[PDB]
Amino acid sequence: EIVLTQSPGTLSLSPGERATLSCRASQSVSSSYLAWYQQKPGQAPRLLIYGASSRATGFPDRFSGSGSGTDFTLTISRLEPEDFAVYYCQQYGNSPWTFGQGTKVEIRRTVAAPSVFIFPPSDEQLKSGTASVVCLLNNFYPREAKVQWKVDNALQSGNSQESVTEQDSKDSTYSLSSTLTLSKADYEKHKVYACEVTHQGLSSPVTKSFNRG
Amino acid sequence: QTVVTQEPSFSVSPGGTVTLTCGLSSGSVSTAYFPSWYQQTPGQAPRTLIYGTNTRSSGVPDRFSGSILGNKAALTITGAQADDESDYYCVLYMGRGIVVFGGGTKLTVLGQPKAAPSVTLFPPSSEELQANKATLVCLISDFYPGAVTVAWKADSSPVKAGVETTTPSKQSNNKYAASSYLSLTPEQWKSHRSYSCQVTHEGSTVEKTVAPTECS
Amino acid sequence: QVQLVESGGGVVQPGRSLRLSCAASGFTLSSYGMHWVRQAPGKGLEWVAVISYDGSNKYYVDSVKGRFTISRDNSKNTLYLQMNSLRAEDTAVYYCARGWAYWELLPDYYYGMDVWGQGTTVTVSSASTKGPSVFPLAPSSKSTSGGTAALGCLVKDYFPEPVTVSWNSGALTSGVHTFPAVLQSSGLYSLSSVVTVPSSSLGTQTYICNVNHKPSNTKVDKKVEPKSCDK
Amino acid sequence: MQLVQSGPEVKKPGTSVKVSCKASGFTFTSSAVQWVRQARGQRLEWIGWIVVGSGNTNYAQKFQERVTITRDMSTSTAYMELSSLRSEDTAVYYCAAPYCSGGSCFDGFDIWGQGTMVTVSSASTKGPSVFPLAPSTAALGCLVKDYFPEPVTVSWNSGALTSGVHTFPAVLQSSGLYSLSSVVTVPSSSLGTQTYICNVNHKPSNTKVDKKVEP
Amino acid sequence: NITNLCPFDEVFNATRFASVYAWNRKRISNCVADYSVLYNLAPFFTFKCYGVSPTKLNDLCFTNVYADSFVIRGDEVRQIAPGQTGNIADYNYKLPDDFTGCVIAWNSNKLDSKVSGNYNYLYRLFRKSNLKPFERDISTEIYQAGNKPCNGVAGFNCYFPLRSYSFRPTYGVGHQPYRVVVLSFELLHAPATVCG
Ligand SMILES: *[C@@H]1O[C@H](CO)[C@@H](O)[C@H](O)[C@H]1NC(C)=O
Repeated sequence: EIVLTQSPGTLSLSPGERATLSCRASQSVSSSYLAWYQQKPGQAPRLLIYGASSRATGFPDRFSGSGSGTDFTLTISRLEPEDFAVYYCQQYGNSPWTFGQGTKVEIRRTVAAPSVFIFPPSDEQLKSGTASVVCLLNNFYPREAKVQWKVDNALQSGNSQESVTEQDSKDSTYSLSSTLTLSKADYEKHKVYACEVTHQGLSSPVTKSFNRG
Repeated sequence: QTVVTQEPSFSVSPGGTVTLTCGLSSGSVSTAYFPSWYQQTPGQAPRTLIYGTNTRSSGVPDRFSGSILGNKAALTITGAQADDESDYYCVLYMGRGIVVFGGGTKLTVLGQPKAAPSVTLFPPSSEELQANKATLVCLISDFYPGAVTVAWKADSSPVKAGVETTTPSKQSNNKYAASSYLSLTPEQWKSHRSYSCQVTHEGSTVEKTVAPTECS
Repeated sequence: QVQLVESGGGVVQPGRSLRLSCAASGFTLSSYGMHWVRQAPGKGLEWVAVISYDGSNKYYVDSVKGRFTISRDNSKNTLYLQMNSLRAEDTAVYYCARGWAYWELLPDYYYGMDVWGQGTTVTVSSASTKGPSVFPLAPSSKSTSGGTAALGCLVKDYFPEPVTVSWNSGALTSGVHTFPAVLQSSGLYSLSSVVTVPSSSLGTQTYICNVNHKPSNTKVDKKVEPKSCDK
Repeated sequence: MQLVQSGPEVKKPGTSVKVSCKASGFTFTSSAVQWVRQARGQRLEWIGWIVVGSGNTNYAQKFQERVTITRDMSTSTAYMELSSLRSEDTAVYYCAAPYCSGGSCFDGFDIWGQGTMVTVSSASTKGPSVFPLAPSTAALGCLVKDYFPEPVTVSWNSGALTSGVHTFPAVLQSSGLYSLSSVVTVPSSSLGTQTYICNVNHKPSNTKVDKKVEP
Repeated sequence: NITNLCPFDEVFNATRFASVYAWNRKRISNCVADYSVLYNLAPFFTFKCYGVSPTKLNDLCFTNVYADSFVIRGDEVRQIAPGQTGNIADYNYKLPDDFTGCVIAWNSNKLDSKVSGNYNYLYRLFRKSNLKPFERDISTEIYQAGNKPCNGVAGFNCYFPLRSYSFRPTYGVGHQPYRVVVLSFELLHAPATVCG
């Protein structure tokens, strides 16, 4: 019933595209028992094409597609800018009416170097909430992100908080940060800190925190 | 085409209360479909149990009740009794000439414990061998329950050709009995040094063997 | 007493035709609708045909459309089922059932059946009718390691069911097991009748098994002797 | 054309739940309604379907029990019943229904809802702890911990200056709490002139926190 | 003169009744009608008429009459009336605006309801039309919302109607089964039938 697992995953494209969206089917689902929903972050998904048959009541033209009883496909050509968001496969006819996974779209841009900087914690941590080190980056292109640390005589990854934002309206650019919370009451066993991030075009940077206290 | 789904089989100790369910794979079941429940003993005619989804047939004991649970027709039985073990069937109605039954459910009451099976094997007779035809008969008797598996070995090698099985049938002693027939030619019956029938019943494995030298 | 008699069952060659008859005692068929429902060994019940109380409409299942007919006779209170273009899958036992009446006015797509008769069996078989084959079944000399030993008669390659087996002209009844026959690859039947007797009885009593087949009108008597593997 | 849901809920983990969908702009004498589940950055899950011809429904394999829906033909609304949902169900519920008028109508679900905020936690709504970030051409910002899941807005003393604002989302912590931040880089080497702010407001319990940032 | 009367007790005192959709349509002819005995019934008794004073009928000599009756859930006994909207009105039974005659309603609480609840009465739900008053409609096909050919699968938008009632043994008068009979006799007096 649920083997949908659409083939397109992470793909980036500039205007002038040949995008193909394809739902797989566990069984031969009858026509007009399919749906494709367009969700935009912050609001409910919208209904555009139902059953690979026809477009919605009022919506942009020039994109529509009909698929087979198991491989349901549609085409996207020369997209207008705001049609960059997730899609969803929706199934009818068979109970339970399970749903799809989701497909994301974006645009190429460069990655080189987001995070040549670092911020040590403030001295008020002696009576503040919790000893957390902030390690920021700006303008990182891909979704994937590997961040590593080197604490003074401490190798533990049980707790680590990282926050990522979405693409930028002006430039379609991602950006994230790591707010690593660690032991606060001690403040003695951990003196040397590091927040290293690696990218193919970034090589091996250096992040040497000044000794605290 | 609509198909009605039912559980294969339940087994419950006497005196308990059990629920039997009949469901629809294509949607919800409403009282408009008018569920009905019937029971059948093999080799006999079925008897009316429940119609109207809450009304018992004439003479039916009050120990059986019918209702609807979610989208499934439900039969509740209180005080399990030995005679109640039987096949049970649901009947559902589609308008004007389409009435469908479920998959059936065999209800069994947990009464007598395991019964030791009895194995008896017969090699082909001399007259039958003279008729250029060979058949070995491995019969099993007095086994309970009927869940049984059979296998045949010749010179410790599995054999699947010429084998025919008989469905277990309940005997007068409240037990089951059946047999297996191995059809082979006299030449290949002489080919192997030994022939064995093996029976598996509730995890119990019994081997029984004869050899051509015994019939020489 | 409300009773239904079904007749006409038997074994027929494929593609032929027959008329199954149902007689009703206790009431008049004109006041009720009738059901024919079949059940195959090893299978579940399957709905076949019905007729309403007025004879206005007739419904069937998709598998049987255009090949069989149902009819009823109010004068003599009879129910006829015409079987045409028979095929092997229809071998089963059929039952005639009686349901609610216009006497009790209930909504349409009538609720069906309350009680039925014994039914009758039909077998669409292409096999020919020929007499049984009878052989003895003597336990091995190494198969007598207990106080009781089993000896019998094996009947095979006969048509059709049923066949009667007796021991010593019915003088022996205790310890007799007549396992049901099964259909083989050839479409024939075979079974074995086995009786258990104690070790002292071997060589002291003469045992004979009698096999009788009505359709072939064949009667055979066969002696049973435990093979003495001497020298 | 108009579909209205309930308001936000900060509710204790484990009694019950009320949720509502009221519809308008079409003939609600015969239609269908759909209920789904959606969490932030998470899969979309099916819950149930109804609508007003007959009480009828089915449920997913994870939700046959402990889930009920009430028709409530009056006022063109329908309700749904920790129900008995575990703590890991801080998700958006939404509403769905097709447009119908006369009996023959569309197949898809075009009318949709807006979302509801249901939150189960320790239930301690207090003024979030707000902390500055002194700068080391440069950058600096504001941090907030013990930062309750209500949408908290941080300004920059002018309701403007969106030239590098970084409003980061919220994630679960060990204590089950939520922390965020907002950091901006300075346009040029002018750290010794002009000052910015960490104005933060809390609307349900109206608490306003104000402070300077300076190295 | 003649001592022969119209057979009416067999209808009013009937072995069983009809269903919500569909009905018996009984014909009476060549007899005298005395509805005075009709006054003898349960105190819960609704007898409201149009076209004639309720008592001045026995002296009349109008044409044939038709008989039909059935049972309805409690509240909407007002909903059945000449020419006003309603789901049962526009889907099961409509009455002409210029109708002459009347209906009789009363309670049947103890005769019908069972402790577990009797499920024997049911009515259509998704008719894609508004049937005229007094035309037969019996059917069992599953309703389709149109659009695409559901093709007898009973899936989405292709619904089987009806949804039979509950008839709980105890309940409020709103959802309490009420027995109603709709009486309709014609006019123009030329095929004079019953009279008095
Ligand atoms: C039905 O029978 C009862 C029992 O005698 C009687 O009292 C009642 O009047 C009858 N109904 C009518 C309409 O006459």
